[PDB]
Amino acid sequence: AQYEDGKQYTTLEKPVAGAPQVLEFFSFFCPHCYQFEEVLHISDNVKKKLPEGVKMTKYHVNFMGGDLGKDLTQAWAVAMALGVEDKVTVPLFEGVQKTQTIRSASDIRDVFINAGIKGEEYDAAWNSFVVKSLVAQQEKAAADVQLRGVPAMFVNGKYQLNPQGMDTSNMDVFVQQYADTVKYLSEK
Repeated sequence: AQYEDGKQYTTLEKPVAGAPQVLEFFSFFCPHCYQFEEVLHISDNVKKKLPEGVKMTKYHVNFMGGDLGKDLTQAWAVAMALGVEDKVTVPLFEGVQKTQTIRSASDIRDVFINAGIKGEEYDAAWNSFVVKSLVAQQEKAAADVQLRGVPAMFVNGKYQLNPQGMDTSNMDVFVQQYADTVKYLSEK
């Protein structure tokens, strides 16, 4: 077939019921994740090819960057709660991987301050139980699927994208292949 299990995707041994339709995992410490965001704009191109009625979910993970990794998972929860993902994603990536100016929870906070979120508002969110359960959700979703690597995309809790089996000569061709594969899996 043109799309084959083990080729552009793999199938989960054990499928995850009630899963978000399109579930993406990343780490701000993850070098291919940086590319996926800054250079390839994967999430955005996937969404451009997804149908009516399809929600996209993106979660941070703990297993990279030790203590700061966990802080970043809590901060991503803050971003989701405030709806400011699109203002902090880029400066968080660059702060971790490019300028390496993010070394503590306070430095993460600075990125939000600089992005225009108010101190009171960030600190209140940071300590909120709404953010606590949002952290819980990120961890649970990753636990449900044996997540040992990022970037990762799961469709309907049963298919996992396999970008290793797509051509990487051309960046634009890779992205469309990736997005077309999500669409195909979505329709499956």
